[PDB]
Amino acid sequence: QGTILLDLAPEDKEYQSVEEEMQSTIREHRDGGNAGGIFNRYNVIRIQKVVNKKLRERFCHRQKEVSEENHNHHNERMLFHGSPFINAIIHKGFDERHAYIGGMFGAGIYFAENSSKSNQYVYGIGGGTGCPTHKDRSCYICHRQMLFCRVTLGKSFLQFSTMKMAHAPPGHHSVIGRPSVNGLAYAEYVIYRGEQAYPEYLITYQIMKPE
Ligand SMILES: O=C(CCc1nc2ccccc2c(=O)[nH]1)Nc1ccc(-c2nnc(-c3ccccc3)o2)cc1
Ligand SMILES: [Zn+2]
Repeated sequence: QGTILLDLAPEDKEYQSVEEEMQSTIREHRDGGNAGGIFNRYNVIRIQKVVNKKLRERFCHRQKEVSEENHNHHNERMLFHGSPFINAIIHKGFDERHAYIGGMFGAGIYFAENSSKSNQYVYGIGGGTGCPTHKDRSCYICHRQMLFCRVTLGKSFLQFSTMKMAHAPPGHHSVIGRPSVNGLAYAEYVIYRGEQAYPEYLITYQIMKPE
């Protein structure tokens, strides 16, 4: 078999937990919404738990390698990811060959702890041309998708400034861009190996027009 998508009932704590994590990390972006659209609340249409035997094996297999190199601590973490490649990701997993080379920290796979940051990328860099059907970045109609993943960070190379890497720095397994006055408002997590992230949950949703 391949990937199985398990519907989480909205009355379930698991579903409830994901949503609150998603709804609760919304924030104002210095962009003004141009990228991800104006809203301060989402409408969750549904959340499905991605199940894939092979994807799990590679992630887990990679998980203990990082542990070997990080004092038996893989330092896992739940983070959001958004891009126009979600449907491929939940079937084939994260593949760094499709990593974003224009990234702040190099050709890696980017995650955020603020659902609103990943939302800016759902339709492409800087929001691209908005939704496929209406070509609107702030569309309140079309259904969007972002992931809430398990991310194996291992030993993270902490950095403030832009520095494009192809791979994690020696002895490290990830890069954490930290907030800087003339820099990042908020932190972003980067990995250079796809199998160090599992696309746990697939959230289908809509941003909501203000009140
Ligand atoms: O990470 C990015 C850039 C967009 C992005 N940037 C951020 C920057 C700071 C904080 C959070 C984010 C973020 O959520 N997304 N894009 C991206 C695009 C595709 C991938 C990908 N991984 N596997 C595939 C794949 C696999 C099989 C077939 C086709 C594609 O694509 C990974 C990352
Ligand atoms: Zn639309």
